[PDB]
Amino acid sequence: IAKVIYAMMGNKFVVDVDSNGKYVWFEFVLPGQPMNQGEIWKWRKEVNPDELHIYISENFSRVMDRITEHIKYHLSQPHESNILNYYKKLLKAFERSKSKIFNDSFKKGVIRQAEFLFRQRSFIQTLDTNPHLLGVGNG
Amino acid sequence: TIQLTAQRKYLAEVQALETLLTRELSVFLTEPGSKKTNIINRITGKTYALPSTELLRLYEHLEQCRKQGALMYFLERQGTYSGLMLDYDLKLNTNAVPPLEPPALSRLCHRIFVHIKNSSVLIHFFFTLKPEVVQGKYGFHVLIPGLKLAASTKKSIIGSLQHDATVQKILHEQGVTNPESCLDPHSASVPSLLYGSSKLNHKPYQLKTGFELVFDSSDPDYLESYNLVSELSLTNEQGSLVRPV
DNA sequence: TTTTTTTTTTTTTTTTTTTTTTTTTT
DNA sequence: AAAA
Repeated sequence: IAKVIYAMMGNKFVVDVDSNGKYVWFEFVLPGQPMNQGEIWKWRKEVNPDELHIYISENFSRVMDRITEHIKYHLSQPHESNILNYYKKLLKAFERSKSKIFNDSFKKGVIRQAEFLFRQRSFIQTLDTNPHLLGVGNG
Repeated sequence: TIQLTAQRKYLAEVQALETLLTRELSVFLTEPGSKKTNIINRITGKTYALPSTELLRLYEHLEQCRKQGALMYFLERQGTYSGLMLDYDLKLNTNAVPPLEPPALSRLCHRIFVHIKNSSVLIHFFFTLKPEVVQGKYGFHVLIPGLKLAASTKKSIIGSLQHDATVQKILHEQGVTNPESCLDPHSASVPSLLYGSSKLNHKPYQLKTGFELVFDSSDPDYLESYNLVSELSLTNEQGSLVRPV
């Protein structure tokens, strides 16, 4: 699930290790979302990736529903006497595991796992280095 | 709402419809502005233009859905050819049940027959009506989907029905305080609804008697065996009970 | 002078795990 | 249906 999350939102988050030795999360701010004044089109430091936590439980459910309907469609099509077993055990295990994404502990574990995938080396020390770029309130 | 969530899981006839629309009807997405679309589903407010095979497959599933309950908002727009899709939201004085007596029906059958005489001619009477149990009583809807005359010709028919006083006394015989204005001036130019489709915060209508008569060019003045939804529907030229008059 | 603040002192632990776990064989 |  962490890999699917990274491949699905790899362009908005970045992770690096600070001097103290703890991973930190930076989020890219885009127009049309709640935010403080003046950080548009700029990376924002976040102690805990709240948006990723919400997105895991909100948008991923559509992909899970797509998987469920895909399994249903293959169940409808008649192939043999083995589909009625394989595409019933697989289905059952799937709805049993479907509710797992809504658990808090599973979400924390997924975030911790995804910390590695989103990590980008040489990011913190390269922040605000070149003196020819200024952060303004509109870009 | 809460009920709609139930049929999506509890039963599979609605689920059967879901598979068909997600795969087959999906490629037939049609713009809302264009009039080419023949299916307008108000569940999601989407317009669909289905060919004969995609239509009949849609129609077939509809009857089974109705036999097992559920709620649907599927509608079809009035096209350039259709039957006498003339809605009559009869605002009665009180909710007293007026019986669709064959003598009273023959009064309505012959008068609407008279109106279609002074127009293009060379007849299945589908008396669907509201389940009542509401102030203003029910809305009678006679449908003759066999013929193909859905143009400005029906606007003259619309005017003739609206200006008609012979039907007015027949409705007065039914205790209706609104003999006219039941037939909307755009009755045969606005989108209609397939039989068995639930309405906005209202139950789907029922058909009292789906009888039929015969018309002859020389001498003008003359049920569980067919899929009801297609038979009442105007686009179904290949209908079994109805024929494209 | 200068006098003591700073350095220290805490403050960084909790989140998994565990539990359960329906199922599955008996 | 009860035990693992």
